[PDB]
Amino acid sequence: CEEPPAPAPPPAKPKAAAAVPVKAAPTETGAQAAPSYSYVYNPVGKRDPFRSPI
Amino acid sequence: VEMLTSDATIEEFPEAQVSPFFKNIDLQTAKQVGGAQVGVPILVEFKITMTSNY
Repeated sequence: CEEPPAPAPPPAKPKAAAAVPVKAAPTETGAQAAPSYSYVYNPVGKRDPFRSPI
Repeated sequence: VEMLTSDATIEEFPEAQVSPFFKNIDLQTAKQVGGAQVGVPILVEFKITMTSNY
């Protein structure tokens, strides 16, 4: 078996913890967006039309 | 001013009333006109038709 911990080198963790870690990451990452928002808009209008045609 | 709905002929049943003298048929239309970069009005353009008394 292996004991409370195992023996001292530690043993053998060069297999466990080398075919592990992992690769962790760990990816403290890919969560939720606020997204972002665009802005509106450029006029004042001009007249030619539509004054005469109404 | 052809923001306006049309018409002026119908048959009217009272819902509510404040002037005993006037039979408004309905707020025929209402549209808040914002304006542009050349200037505001921002307000609510509207149209109403009303038969008075007698």
